[PDB]
Amino acid sequence: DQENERNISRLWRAFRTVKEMVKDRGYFITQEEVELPLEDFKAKYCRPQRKMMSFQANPTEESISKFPDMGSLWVEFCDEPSVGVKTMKTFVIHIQEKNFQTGIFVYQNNITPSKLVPSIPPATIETFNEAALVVNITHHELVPKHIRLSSDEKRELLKRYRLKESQLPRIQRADPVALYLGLKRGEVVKIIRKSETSGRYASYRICM
Amino acid sequence: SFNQFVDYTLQDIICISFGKIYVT
Amino acid sequence: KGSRFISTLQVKLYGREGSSARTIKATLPYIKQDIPIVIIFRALGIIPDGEILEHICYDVNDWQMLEMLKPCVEDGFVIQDRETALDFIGRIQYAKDILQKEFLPHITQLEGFESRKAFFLGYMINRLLLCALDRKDQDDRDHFGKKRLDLAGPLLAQLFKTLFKKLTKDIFRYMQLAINAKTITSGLKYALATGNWGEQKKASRAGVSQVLNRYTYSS
Amino acid sequence: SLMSCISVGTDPMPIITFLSEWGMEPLEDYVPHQSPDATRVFVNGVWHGVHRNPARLMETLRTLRRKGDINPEVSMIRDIREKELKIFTDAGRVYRPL
Amino acid sequence: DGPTMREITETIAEAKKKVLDVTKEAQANLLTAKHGMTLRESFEDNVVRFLNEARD
Amino acid sequence: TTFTHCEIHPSMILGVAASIIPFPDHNQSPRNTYQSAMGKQAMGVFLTN
Amino acid sequence: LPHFSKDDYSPESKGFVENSYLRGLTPQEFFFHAMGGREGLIDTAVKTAEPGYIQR
Amino acid sequence: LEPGHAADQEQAKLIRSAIEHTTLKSVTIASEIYYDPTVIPEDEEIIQLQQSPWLLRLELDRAAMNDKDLTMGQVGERIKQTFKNDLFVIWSEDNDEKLIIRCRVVEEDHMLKKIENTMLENITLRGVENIERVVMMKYDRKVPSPTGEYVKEPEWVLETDGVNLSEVMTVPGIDPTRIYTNSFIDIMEVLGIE
Amino acid sequence: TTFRFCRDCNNMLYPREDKENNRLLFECRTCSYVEEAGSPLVYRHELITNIGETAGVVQDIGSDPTLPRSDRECPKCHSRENVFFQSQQRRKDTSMVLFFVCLSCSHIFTSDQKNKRTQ
RNA sequence: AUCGAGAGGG
DNA sequence: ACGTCCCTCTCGA
Ligand SMILES: [Zn+2]
Ligand SMILES: [Zn+2]
Repeated sequence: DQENERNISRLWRAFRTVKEMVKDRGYFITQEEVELPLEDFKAKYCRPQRKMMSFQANPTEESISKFPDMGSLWVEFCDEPSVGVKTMKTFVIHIQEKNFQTGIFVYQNNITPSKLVPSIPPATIETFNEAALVVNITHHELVPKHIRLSSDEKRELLKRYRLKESQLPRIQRADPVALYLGLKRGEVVKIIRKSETSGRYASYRICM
Repeated sequence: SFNQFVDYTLQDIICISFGKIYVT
Repeated sequence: KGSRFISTLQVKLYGREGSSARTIKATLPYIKQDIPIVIIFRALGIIPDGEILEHICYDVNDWQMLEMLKPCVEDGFVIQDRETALDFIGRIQYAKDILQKEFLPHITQLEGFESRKAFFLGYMINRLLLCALDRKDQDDRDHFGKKRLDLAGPLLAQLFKTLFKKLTKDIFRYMQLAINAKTITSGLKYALATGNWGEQKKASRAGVSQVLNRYTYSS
Repeated sequence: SLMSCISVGTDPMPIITFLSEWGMEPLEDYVPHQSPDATRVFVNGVWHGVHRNPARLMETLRTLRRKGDINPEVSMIRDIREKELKIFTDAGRVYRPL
Repeated sequence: DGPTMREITETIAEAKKKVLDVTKEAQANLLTAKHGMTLRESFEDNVVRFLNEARD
Repeated sequence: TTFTHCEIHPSMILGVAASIIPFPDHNQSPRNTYQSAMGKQAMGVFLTN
Repeated sequence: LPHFSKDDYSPESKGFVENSYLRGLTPQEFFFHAMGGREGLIDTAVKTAEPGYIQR
Repeated sequence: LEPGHAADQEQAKLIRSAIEHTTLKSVTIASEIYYDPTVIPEDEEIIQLQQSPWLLRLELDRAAMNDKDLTMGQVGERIKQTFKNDLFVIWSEDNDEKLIIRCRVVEEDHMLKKIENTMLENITLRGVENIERVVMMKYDRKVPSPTGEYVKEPEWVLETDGVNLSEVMTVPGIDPTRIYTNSFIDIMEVLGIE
Repeated sequence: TTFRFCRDCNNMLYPREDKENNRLLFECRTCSYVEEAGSPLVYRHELITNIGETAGVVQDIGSDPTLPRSDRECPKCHSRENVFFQSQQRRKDTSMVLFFVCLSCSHIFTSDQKNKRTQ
C-alpha cells in the first residue's frame, strides 16, 4: 500500500481546482462535481490512471450572452509524466477534426519543446501543470476578484473614462490569474477589492 | 618626529659621491 | 627605510566547505595567474612534495590540516624540480630575480636567505588554515594597534626622498657645480603649502598640510 | 588624547644580536620535527629565529628596557596561548604610559 | 536618594543574580538550547532581557 | 589580583579639547562630543602677542 | 578592556553602566557609553543621506 | 496552520519538521573511507543478515536525530534510493550503540570520494529545500466568538528563514489560503501582480 | 589518517589495491617505491569538528596574567589554584562550558555536567 | 574673477 | 549606477 497515497491526494486536489477554474472561466460545472471527495474519486477513478479523468464541460447560458463565441473546450490529460510531440499530435487532432474552440492540456511532470500549440488558428491552447494546480492561487487572502470584460464591455470603459488602450493599468499574459482565465492581449479585467478607504475600490487592468 | 627626522633619518638618504650633510 | 614598495602578496585557499577543490595558490609581484604554493616552494629550493609539509606544519599531528594540503600537492605535482618550477613562472631564469628581489623583501632580497623566505611562506599558509578550521578568529582590520600613523617626520621623509628623487636624475643630465637647487626647496614648499602632499603636480592624499587654528588657545 | 605619544623609529640590529646571544636558533638550521615547542621570534614582522623556554627570555628583556639598555618605545609581547613573540622597533606606534 | 534610591540599589543587585544564575549554569551546558538560536546566542538574548528589564 | 600594571589617572583618556568639560562623568556621551568641538568655536585670549 | 578578566562575559564589563548620571560613571562605564552614541552620531551625520536619496 | 485544530501545538510540530529542510550534512558527525573486502570490529554483528571492497562509513549523532528527530531506517532509505540499485547500502538500528551506514560501489579510489560530498550536501532528508530553518510561536489573533462578539483565540504559525512558497503552498495541513512571505517579489510571481 | 611518504623521495603516497592478494599498498608516483598499509583508514572528513577545542595549552599556561584563576578543585592533586578558559575553537555555536587548567598538575578537565570532557 | 583642495554652521 | 537639502568663512595656479 506504500505511501503512493500521498501522491494519490496531490492530483485529486489538483483535479478539483483544475475543474474549479472551468466554472469561473465560463463553463458548466456544479459545486458537488468539484466537491466530489477522493473516496468517491478513487471508487469511480481507480490504480490512479489519468486518461480516464479527461472531461469536456461547455458554456453556461449566462456566459453565452456577453461571450457568445466562447465555444467547445476539450481537456485531455496525459499519463506519462514527460510528453513529446508524438502524443501532442494525438491531442491536437481531438480539437482539430472536431473543430472546437479552446483546450487546456494538463501535464503532470514535464514537457519539452517538441512548440506546436500555436498552429491551429483559430484556437490557442492553455497548458497547465499539476505541481502548481494542486493549490489554487485564487482562494488566497490577497488575490482580488479579476472579472473578464467582453469586447463591448471594453469599448465601454474606453469611452466612458476617455482612454486610449495605452492609458489603462496592465496585467501580463503570464499573470497567475490571467492564465487562470487565459487572458489574451486586448482582453481587460475588473479587479474588484475591499479597500480600507473606499471600502470597495474597483481597479482595471488590460493584458498583453 | 621632526628632530629624529632632521638629525638622523635625513642623512640616510645619500645613496660625485655624497657624504655627511649639514643644515643651517 | 628606503622606499614605498606597493607590491603586496596574495595567498588564498580556493574552494569552500564541501568543495574538495581546496587548492592553495598565491599571487606574487609581477606575475599574473596565481602560483600553486607548491610550485613556488620548488623555485625556492624545497623540492620533495612532503619535504615542504614540515615548513607548513609545526606539529606533524594536525591530520585535518594536512588533509587539505593534499590537492595543492597534486595541483603542483606536474612540476617536480627547481628548474621546472620557475619556467612555469614565464633566459626565462628571470623568475629567480623576481623571487629574490620584489618578494617577501622585508627579510632581505639577497639571494642566500632562501630558507627564511620559505619558513615564512609556510608561516603564512599556516595562519591561513587555523581560520579555515575555526581554531582562529580572523583578524580585526579595525584593530588599532595594527594601525600606524606617520607624523611630520615620515611625511617629510616620503616627500624629501621622492623629491631628491628626480634631483639625481637631473644631475645625470649635467653631462650630455651647476645642478638644480630650486626643486628641493620649491618642492618642500609646494606640499607643505598645498596640503596635496606634493607628488610633482599631480593630485594626492590631498588635505594633509592644514593651516593652524587660532580662535582660542585650546583649539 | 593627552598622555598618548608616538613611536619614532629605533634600530633593530642591536637586539636581533642580543637574541643570538640569549637563546635564538636561526631558521636555516631549523626543522620542527625535533622541536615543536619551538616558540618564534618577530621583530617588525621578520621571523629571525626560535627559542624554547621564553620565561626568563621575555622577562630578562622586560627589565632590559626598564633599566634603559633597550629603548623604551619599542614594544615587547609574547603570546603564550600561541607561542609567538613579536617585537616592534616600528615607527608609528601609539604608546601610553603605565 | 530617599529609601527610593535605597531600594533601587537592590534591583540593580537582584537582577545580577537573575544573570548570575544563567552564568555558570550556561557553562555547565545545562542551558536549554532554545528552539533555533545557538547556546551562545540564547545566553545573550536571555540576559539582555534580564538587563533591559533591569534598567527599566 | 593578577595585576601587571596600574592606570595613572583614568582622566587621561580624554582629548586635547574635551579635557575641559566640567564632569563629563555625569553627561550623555553625544553631548560631550559637542562641547568638545564647540570650545573650538569660541572667543578668548588666543595668544598674548 | 585591558583592565578585565579574559574570556569574560560579565555585565559589569560588557557595557552595563549601573551608575546613573546623578552619580557618575566610572572610566569603564564612561567609555562604553561613548562607543554606543558614536554609531549614534554616525547614524545622524553619515547615514542621514540614506533617506535623502530615497526621497529624490 | 489549518482551520480546525490550528490551536494544536503538535499539528505544527510536524509541519515544523515536514519542511524545515534536513540533509545528510545535517547529522553526519564524521565520514571515513576504508579498503576492506568486513574487517571493522563492531560492524561484525551488523553485517550478519560482486560489489567493490571500497568502504564508505559515515557516522550520525545521537542528538542530531532528536532536534530534527530523524529515523535511521529512513535516512539511508533515500541514500539507497538516490542511486537506484547502483549502491549496496545498509545501516544499523535506532536502538544501537553507534549509528553508522556502510556503502559499496557495486580504479575507483577518488571515484567513491566522489559521492563523499555528493551524499553530504545534495542529499536532503526530511523537508522542502531553501527553508534552512523554521520556528513555530504563538501570537493572539482576534476572531468572532459565535455569541456574536470578537474574541481572543490564539494559534500557532511556522515562521521560516527561507522562501520557496512555489511548493510550500501545496503542503497539507497548513492554510494555503493564508500563508504569507515578505518577498513581495515572490508573492508577485506566485499569486498575481494585484 | 596520519599517513606518510616514501623513504627514497620523501614524496607523499597515493593508495593502491593488491588486485591478486587482496591487500592495500601505499604507492608512490615519483619513484616506484611501495609499502603495505598500516590501517584501512584512508580518508576521514569529520564534519562536527572537535580537534583543538582546547587547542594550544603548553608550558607556562597558568602564567598569561590575562586569564584569572578559579577556586575549584583538580581531579588528582585538587588545587584550588588553577587557571581556566572557554573553548579556544572559535565557532559560532560551541557552548560556553569552561575547560579549566590546573596551575599545579597541568591537566585539563571540564565542568560540563551533561557529559564529561577528556580534552 | 574661474576651477581645485581644505575647516565649520544648522 | 548614482550616491540628503542650504549656508558662512579661509586659500593655492
Ligand atoms: Zn618515493
Ligand atoms: Zn592537579
